[PDB]
Amino acid sequence: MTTPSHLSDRYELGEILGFGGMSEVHLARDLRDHRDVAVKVLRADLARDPSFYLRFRREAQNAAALNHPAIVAVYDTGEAETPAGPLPYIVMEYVDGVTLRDIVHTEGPMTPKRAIEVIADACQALNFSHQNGIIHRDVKPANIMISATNAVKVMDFGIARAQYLSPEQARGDSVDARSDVYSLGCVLYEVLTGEPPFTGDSPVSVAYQHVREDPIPPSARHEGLSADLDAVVLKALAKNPENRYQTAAEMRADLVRVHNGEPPEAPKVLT
Ligand SMILES: Nc1ncnc2c1ncn2[C@@H]1O[C@H](COP(=O)(O)OP(=O)(O)OP(O)(O)=S)[C@@H](O)[C@H]1O
Repeated sequence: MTTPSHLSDRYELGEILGFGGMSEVHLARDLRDHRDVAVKVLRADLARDPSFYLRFRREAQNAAALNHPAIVAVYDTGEAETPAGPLPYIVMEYVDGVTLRDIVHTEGPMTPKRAIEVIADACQALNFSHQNGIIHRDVKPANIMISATNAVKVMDFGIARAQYLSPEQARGDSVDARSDVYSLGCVLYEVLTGEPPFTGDSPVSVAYQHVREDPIPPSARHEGLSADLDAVVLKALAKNPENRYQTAAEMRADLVRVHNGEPPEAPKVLT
């Protein structure tokens, strides 16, 4: 079962780049604009499943389109008619790079300074989104890439539908910029320690832990991590949104302090 060689007459597919729970991403040439793009398409094997067809249209295809250097731009969406059936797709900015999920998997924890740099840049992407009224809602290692020229790129903003969810998302409360802060804190935790804050035999077990259980401070999970870093990470991961960083920009400012070896403003954490 293949994905067609073309999507409309416009997009000529090249190499496969990646795949996920519901889609496959291909490098493509836009023949109209002479541009290499990434085309995300419903996976060829799941393509006959109505439940996935629906998810793809309602979720993947609804990624918000934002113009920022740290955000993967969304160019186009559509549906190709395939001998098998209608095949939905979304066209976006091509990133020659690797997701943070892959980096952690293949290389282990990032050095602390590199981790701070990467997450500080993610904060800029989130600030821009928030300033433009969009909550990301699904910040996770899989939604952040680093390019071959070391630029951070954040993707797949503003979609509806456990390792990275905020307590409020677990509870069905209001989700806001502070929920994105929390979830980015989880990512930061994971790139520093090599492990996410909470692991469980199920998503309900992980959700429970987000609501109810204190994360182990990063310096307890892994060597070379300071108490200043514990302080920043543990603030982003506060259960009560009022005790977290209130904005992505407030979080970034403490990251930049720690990068420059200045004390963060986050409450001290002792171990
Ligand atoms: N902008 C893009 N440029 C290059 N590669 C990309 C791009 N977007 C996605 N990829 C690659 O394609 C893979 C799959 O994309 P995802 O968005 O994770 O798939 P998905 O099935 O829509 O996601 P979920 O959240 O698993 S359902 C990623 O891990 C990347 O390797």
